[PDB]
Amino acid sequence: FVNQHLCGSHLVEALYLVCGERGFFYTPKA
Amino acid sequence: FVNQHLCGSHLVEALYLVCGERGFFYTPKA
Amino acid sequence: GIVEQCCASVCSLYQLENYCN
Amino acid sequence: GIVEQCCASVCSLYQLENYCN
Repeated sequence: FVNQHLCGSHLVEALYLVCGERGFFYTPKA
Repeated sequence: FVNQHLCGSHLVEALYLVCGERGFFYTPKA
Repeated sequence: GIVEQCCASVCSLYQLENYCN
Repeated sequence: GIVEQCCASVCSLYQLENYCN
């Protein structure tokens, strides 16, 4: 599900699913 | 929409909506 | 932490914005 | 950045995991 264009809340959801317990950081200007 | 129990993907979505361009960091073990 | 403050307990805009960049 | 690598272009698992903690 990861090898596509992932924009906006879709990208954030993918990070959530992939990173799991670790959590993640979302920075759209860097 | 922010003054409730926000768990899992719901919490991540709220951070996305509230933080906007700034982005955010999601750390569920700290 | 964000889960204890916003999932296990009721969230707030103050709490959420502490995690914006 | 994550938007240029995964929204403007096709994402990858390698790219995504670079943003896990």
